[PDB]
Amino acid sequence: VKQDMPPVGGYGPIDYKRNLPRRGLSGYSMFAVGIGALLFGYW
Amino acid sequence: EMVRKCDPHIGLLHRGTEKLIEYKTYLQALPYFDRLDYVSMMCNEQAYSLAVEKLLNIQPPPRAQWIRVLFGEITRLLNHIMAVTTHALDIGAMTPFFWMFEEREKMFEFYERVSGARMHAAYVRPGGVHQDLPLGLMDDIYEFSKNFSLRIDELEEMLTNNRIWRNRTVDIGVVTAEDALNYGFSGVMLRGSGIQWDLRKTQPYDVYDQVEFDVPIGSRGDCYDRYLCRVEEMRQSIRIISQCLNKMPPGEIKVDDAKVSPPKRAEMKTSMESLIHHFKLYTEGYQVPPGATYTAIEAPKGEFGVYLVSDGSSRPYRCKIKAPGFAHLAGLDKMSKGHMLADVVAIIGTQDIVFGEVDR
Amino acid sequence: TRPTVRPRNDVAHKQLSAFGEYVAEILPKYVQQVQVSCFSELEICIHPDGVIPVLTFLRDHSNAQFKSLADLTAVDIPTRQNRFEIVYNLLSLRFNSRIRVKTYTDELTPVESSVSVYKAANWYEREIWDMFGVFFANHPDLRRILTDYGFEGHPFRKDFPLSGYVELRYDDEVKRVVAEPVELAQEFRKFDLNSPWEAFPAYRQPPE
Amino acid sequence: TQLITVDEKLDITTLTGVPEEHIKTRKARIFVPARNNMQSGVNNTKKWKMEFDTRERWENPLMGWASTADPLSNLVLTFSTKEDAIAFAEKNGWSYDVEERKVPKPKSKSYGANFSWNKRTRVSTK
Amino acid sequence: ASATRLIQGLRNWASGRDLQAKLQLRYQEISKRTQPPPKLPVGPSHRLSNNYYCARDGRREAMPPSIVMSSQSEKKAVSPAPPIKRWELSQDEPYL
Amino acid sequence: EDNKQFFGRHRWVIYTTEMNGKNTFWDVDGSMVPPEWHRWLHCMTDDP
Amino acid sequence: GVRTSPTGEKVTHTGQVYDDEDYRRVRFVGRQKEVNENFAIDLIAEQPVSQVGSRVISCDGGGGALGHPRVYINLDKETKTGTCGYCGLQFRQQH
Amino acid sequence: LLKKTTGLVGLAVCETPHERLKILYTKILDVLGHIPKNAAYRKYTEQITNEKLSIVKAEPDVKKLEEQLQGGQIEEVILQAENELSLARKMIQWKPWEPLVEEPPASQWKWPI
Amino acid sequence: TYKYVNLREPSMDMKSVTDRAAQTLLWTELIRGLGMTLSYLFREPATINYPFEKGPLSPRFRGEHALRRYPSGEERCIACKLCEAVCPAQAITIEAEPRADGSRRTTRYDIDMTKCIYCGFCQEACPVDAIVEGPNFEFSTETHEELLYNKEKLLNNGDKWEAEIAANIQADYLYR
Amino acid sequence: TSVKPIFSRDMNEAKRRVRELYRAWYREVPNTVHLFQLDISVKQGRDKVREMFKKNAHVTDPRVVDLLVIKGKMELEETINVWKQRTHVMRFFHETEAPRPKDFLSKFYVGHDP
Ligand code: SF4
Ligand code: SF4
Ligand SMILES: [Zn+2]
Repeated sequence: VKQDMPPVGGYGPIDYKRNLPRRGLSGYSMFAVGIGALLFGYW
Repeated sequence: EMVRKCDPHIGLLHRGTEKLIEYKTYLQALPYFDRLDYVSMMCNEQAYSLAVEKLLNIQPPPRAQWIRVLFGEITRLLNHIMAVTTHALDIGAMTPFFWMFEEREKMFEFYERVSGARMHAAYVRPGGVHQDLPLGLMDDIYEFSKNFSLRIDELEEMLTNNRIWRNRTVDIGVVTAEDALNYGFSGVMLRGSGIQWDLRKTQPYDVYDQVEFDVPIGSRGDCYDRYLCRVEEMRQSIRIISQCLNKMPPGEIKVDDAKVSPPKRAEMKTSMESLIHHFKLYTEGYQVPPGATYTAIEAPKGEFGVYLVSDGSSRPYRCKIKAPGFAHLAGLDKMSKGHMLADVVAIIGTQDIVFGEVDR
Repeated sequence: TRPTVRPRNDVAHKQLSAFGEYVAEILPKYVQQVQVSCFSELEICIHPDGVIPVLTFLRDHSNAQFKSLADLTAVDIPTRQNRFEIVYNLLSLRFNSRIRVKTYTDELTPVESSVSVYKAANWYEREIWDMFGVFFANHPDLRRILTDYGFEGHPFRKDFPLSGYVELRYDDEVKRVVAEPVELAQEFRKFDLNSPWEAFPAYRQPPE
Repeated sequence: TQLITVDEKLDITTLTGVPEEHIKTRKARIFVPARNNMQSGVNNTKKWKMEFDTRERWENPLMGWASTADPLSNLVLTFSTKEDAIAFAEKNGWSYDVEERKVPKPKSKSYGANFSWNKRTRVSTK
Repeated sequence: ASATRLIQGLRNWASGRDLQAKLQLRYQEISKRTQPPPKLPVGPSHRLSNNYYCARDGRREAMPPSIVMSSQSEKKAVSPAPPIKRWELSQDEPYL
Repeated sequence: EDNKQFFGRHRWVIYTTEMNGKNTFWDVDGSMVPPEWHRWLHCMTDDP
Repeated sequence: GVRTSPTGEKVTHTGQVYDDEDYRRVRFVGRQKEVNENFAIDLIAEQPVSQVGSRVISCDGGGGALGHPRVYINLDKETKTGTCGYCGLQFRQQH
Repeated sequence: LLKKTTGLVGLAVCETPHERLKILYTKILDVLGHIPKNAAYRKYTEQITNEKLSIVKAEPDVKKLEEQLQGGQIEEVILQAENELSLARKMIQWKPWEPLVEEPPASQWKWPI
Repeated sequence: TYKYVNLREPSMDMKSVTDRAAQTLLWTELIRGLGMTLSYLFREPATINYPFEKGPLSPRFRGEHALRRYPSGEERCIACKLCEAVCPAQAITIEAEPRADGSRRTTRYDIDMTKCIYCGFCQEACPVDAIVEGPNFEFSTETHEELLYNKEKLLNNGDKWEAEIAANIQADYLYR
Repeated sequence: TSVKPIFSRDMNEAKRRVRELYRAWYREVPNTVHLFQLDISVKQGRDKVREMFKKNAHVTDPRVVDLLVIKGKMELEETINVWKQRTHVMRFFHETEAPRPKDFLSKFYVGHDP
């Protein structure tokens, strides 16, 4: 017989969980860069 | 800018579906349930076919039970995309509206391949399904479902952590647990308010008892909990689809009682009894025994139940369609008390309100 | 019997019959019949005069807790003198149960509104009026909700025809849409499909 | 007392929304339908039926269907007993006529009479 | 898939996820549009012996509803069902 | 045919400039395809 | 082959021709009356008669499941050829 | 444990549920005292509320009481006790242990017709 | 079996508070949204060039109705009136009479395409595969009466599309 | 024969409610005419109101006329607010309708309808 069937080893794993990358520079470092740009422009 | 009374007027799409069922047979009334909720097209037939099979005292074959759950769960991906993205379209973020529509176009091809129609399949029938899956269909489902987990994370990135989306959502549309039960609410309404109630876990149907998944419930009962419950239900639908693709059992697609399900075309042209039963089923229809039942399933909007009354002939005496969105719109006056006039485009958004099944 | 027949449940039948006996013995003033169907569904046929207390009992008893209202259905049976059958469907979340309460009511006699029990019915029975003409006394806001504003009669009554009595078409002389008597391009072909043979021997009525 | 003794006639003709043309120029017929003579079944002859007289149906000038103007042509009602159907006919103000239930008479059948010694009821062939 | 390597690098940097490994555009990994002809199996009642319809008459096994009480001792108070069990937390992802 | 492109764009057609006497230099139609090519265009089968 | 009624309007395979005094022909002027040029009775009139040697023949229209249901034809009467009720083919016994 | 949220919106955490439940059960008993004893509602409701009073009196802990009362959170038990007290007041006012007010017609619950 | 969405208690330390302040002032999640939009700008769009390209469809596709013929020239329909009895929209009107040779054939087979819902009950109820929901879908008309098909239009559609309807039913009939 | 009343215990209360409904309709008719920029006069609309009120005047059951009072009050309330369009108000005036034959001779000429 012949019908639509999954393969004899089954299908592969399928991801379903939430996965967000999460990326950042620190707030103290960003404020330091802003202070440096401010002083360079003022000079 | 603020609201004390909001009285919606419905009936702009009143077709009178539940009266036209009385003048047609049981098989002829099957395409009517496709057009009630046209974003949950394949889930409504599962509620109607469960009502007829309960009266007929028959059960579908094991292969047919897994197909209805698999294509029922793919319709949850159909409906919840319409839920969140049009809610984002009403608020104003039009960007992910077109992103998920290519995905929704991809699962429209799955509806067209197994039954022949993109929207109104008329696939789920009392006693099983009309046709089997084509060869190599489930291979195409797996390759699509592998890449669909990125799109939910794609959609979540621009809405969950957005401060503009949050400020329109976190404090508009708050219910309590007691008044949600008294208002006839179901689905995400009870789950969003923290009440643990899901029909697939408490009163299961065809093969939903065997599968394993989680029921996300809210914490504050606001619109933001109801948005996150809809996104998390996309993740649980992928979990069920992965389980169903690896556990599809062999067998027939229809119940072998040929007096209810029609016989095959190869056997109707060779056997006398198969030609007689094909003649009466497609002209007169099978005789449903008298008896009134109320079978309710877990539609993506909420509880979808059909109250079917049989008079003993091959036509239903009375077929009430219960809409999950009918009771949800009934609380709209209490929903928008004390809110701003621009919040009703989001309070309508957080309830999956489709004006087909509301007006019947 | 095994492969192609739906399996029967007996413990649910026993529990529903026990609860039906408990309900029928706890409110003898208004209950008339209690039945348990073959597919394990409990139906309580009660008097209309107890539309408010009995359901309120099912809303507030410790052993019932039927908090959710699922349906409010009207069934029109013209062969009875009380041609309307008002049916409430209740769902209990604590005990995970479903129950059905049936009452009878004709055209003219009213029934007290169940808004104070379940507020969802505040819309539902409204639609019942718009479909049946069954008046619900002490309703907060009872008017038509589904049909047209100038609609005369109630459509879901069994003597009402399938097509209505009026049709809408646009006329340029009055620059307006207007109603005209119904004239179909093709008559709705009535199909005589009832079998002349008996189907179910266990459902046979006794002879007159 | 909350009960009022009303002996007035039970008439709801003004509540059904029917136009007057279809409550005074129509003839309601209460009858038990005749058994289809090509079949021996009698399950359709157990309930009384209410029907209306057929009005004019003409041919469509475009394509040739059966175009009608009578809204009650496809309205057939089913009643268990005769008196309930009579009450429903009087309730809606329809002038009605009733045909009695034609029960078949109890026949006398005998297999031996086909082979009688002298009677005329012998079978010429079998 | 036909995108250039610098466009792929900019795309992967801007998204933050690898997009080429999970492409949303379908390619030659899909099933073909033509298939070998199938041979469907038969039902459980495709038999030539002991296949009488009275042994599997699903429709005729229905009964009228049992009249529990009709209007023509110290037993315990009975609920319609045992009370529902408390749901357990999901061990896969409790989100706490 | 161009199988390297993604699904949907891999098969295409350039219409004629004259079909049944109609000057169709700019006016192309979706029903301008014979059935034997209507099979291959809409992906009924893999065989032209 | 179709015929031509003398109003200029073609004849359908059923036999439906509008009369000379029928006004409905005004729906055809400026347009065309779409008829079928392949008459079914004329198309089957040129089919040969299959000569078999069996008293009872079986016809299914060819192709098995793609034809009409299988029907048995008796060829006892030598006066008239046994014609299948579905496909219209006719069989003749050699004897 | 001093649970931060009960998990349901609009349901505040009851800091002292034991005395609240005891006083609610005793109030239910005093309201049910006026019902005549031949009513089955009095016997059944008195039995279940006396069992609930015994189980709420025999245990000091709150988590075990929640897990073995089978009523969900203890606030849900308080809410259903209040609703049962309201029911007892309504049945005092209504008196439903009387015989049937009106017999139905013979052809009222006959299906199929 | 239940998970608490939106029940994550935020950290109260200086690091998370300062990072949330930097997110609020520097629009960091908004920058993430901008990056996602930039990444989704450069992808190849899925726009197929209609009418020079066509969408993927199945051999089971339900479209324009057509009446088929036997491979001998005779019409397949035998006027058995199953399709007009099974039609949920009553779009099919059949009037029949015994024709000249005695064959049971139709005289009027009307399908109201404005009434039909394209459900495919007629193509499965037909015992001789006469009526088929064919593959055509580009048959939009400028006038209402052009969508009211008689027998001749359906037979012309069958003669026009038989060369592909036969192949489709040959590829599909083993599933039925 | 004993029944449960709806709002009116006897015929007099139903007559009083009929009077009140007619008074409210007569108050509303000029405002309804002005609001929808109607083509009719005030007296034509009041004549139509009277014609409906006297057409529905041959029933003496208190419950029937009570239900008709309730339905007329719903009609009045729907005309209080802007819920109907011009079409729903103008539907009562059968203007585009061709006048049907009434005498026997014209009814015999036009067809078989009695
Ligand atoms: S597809 Fe369905 S609705 Fe259309 S003609 Fe066929 S049976 Fe009728
Ligand atoms: S079902 Fe087929 S054979 Fe029967 S009338 Fe219809 S088209 Fe003809
Ligand atoms: Zn043949």
